[PDB]
Amino acid sequence: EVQLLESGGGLVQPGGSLRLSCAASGFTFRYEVAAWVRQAPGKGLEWVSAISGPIPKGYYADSVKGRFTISRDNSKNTLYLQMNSLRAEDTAVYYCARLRADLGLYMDLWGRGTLVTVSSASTKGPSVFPLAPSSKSTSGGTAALGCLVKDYFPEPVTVSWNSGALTSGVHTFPAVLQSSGLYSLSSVVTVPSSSLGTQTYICNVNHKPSNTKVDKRVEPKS
Amino acid sequence: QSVLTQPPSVSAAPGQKVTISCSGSSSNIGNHYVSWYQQLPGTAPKLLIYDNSERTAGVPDRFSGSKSGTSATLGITGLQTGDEADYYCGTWDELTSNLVFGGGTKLTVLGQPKAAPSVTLFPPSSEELQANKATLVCLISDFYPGAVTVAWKADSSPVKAGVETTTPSKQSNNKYAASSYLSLTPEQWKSHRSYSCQVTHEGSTVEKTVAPT
Repeated sequence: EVQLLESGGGLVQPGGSLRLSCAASGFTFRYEVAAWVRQAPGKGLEWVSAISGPIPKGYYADSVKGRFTISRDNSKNTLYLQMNSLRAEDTAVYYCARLRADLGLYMDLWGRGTLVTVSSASTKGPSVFPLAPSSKSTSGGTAALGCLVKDYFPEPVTVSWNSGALTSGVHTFPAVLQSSGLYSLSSVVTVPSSSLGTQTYICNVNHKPSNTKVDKRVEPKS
Repeated sequence: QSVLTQPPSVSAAPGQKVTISCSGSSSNIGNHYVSWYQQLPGTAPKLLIYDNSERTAGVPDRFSGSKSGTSATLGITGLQTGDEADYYCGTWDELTSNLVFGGGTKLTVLGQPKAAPSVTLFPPSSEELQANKATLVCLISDFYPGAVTVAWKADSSPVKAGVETTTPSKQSNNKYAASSYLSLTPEQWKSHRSYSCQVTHEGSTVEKTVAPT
């Protein structure tokens, strides 16, 4: 009987501009104090902006003052955030919320959220490096060895061992999204301690968007 | 953000009880009312608690708020698996003139045994050092619950710059995985005796170390 829906988020370049919306339904936003809060992926919530009273008046965090402008259209019952001179660090999901007061302040209604991505990353191909198995090569336990897949865009990438043959041990870890805007992942395979100087392990990596196939040898240190 | 301090994770079995601490200063929690927000995976935060201990409509008495001096607590009794969320405290800071938040707490309702992480740490490849680059790779597998803290050491010294850590994710066997990347110069790599990857899971640390040969 009351909800908020944001839109307008997506991909923009550093130094770029972008305008988010937040339509209210089931209540008149106009007579309410409204706010923007944001979440950098896998991190907390940062308060960004708030719009109150009948003038109205806008309040901002110092991390955005002079770059961001909050407004509302009483006719479309919608709240806006205008974002200028955007930075990589402005990358985050953006929520609009209803702010109320009793003894203290609280946000009693949140919207669905929307992703904003600020990066330069072009469709780049990866650098593949071998992850040689520890020379410690202990009789008890067994040998972990892998392949590093460094600095690519966008997802995804494909990783196999001996052109499909070897799937006994394979763990291919979800990728990290770097502050650079590039992706990296690694694939490790746990294989027998013995038959290491005999067995020839090739990891086979393909990135479609860049058009990049690479095969990398993985032998221990000398 | 993270003006307010929370634990990164807590866990107990279904039916059992837990509390989440929220630690601030004289200029926020000290003089201002704390609110508690629940965020289920892929959803919007929901107001549970406001003015320290006022529950919103539908929220049951087993969700309890309290505040003393410069700290606040969220008590959850009768844990159901539907409680599995990230939980945030929030208030006003009269030092920075900001609405402020804690860093959040991942709640896990235990459905399997506590499983500590397997850590494999790889040094820079011979190849990557030719390119005038250096990456150490910390592979983190088979932990439940799915919350770890990762701290890198240069010798014994804390390393801050050049760290990228993934969020934990679900392996096919229902346990969690994560990875961590430290970027160095080859001069940094070759000019320290050892670098270490330190993974804290439920208050106990798993450490892996490597050295330039």
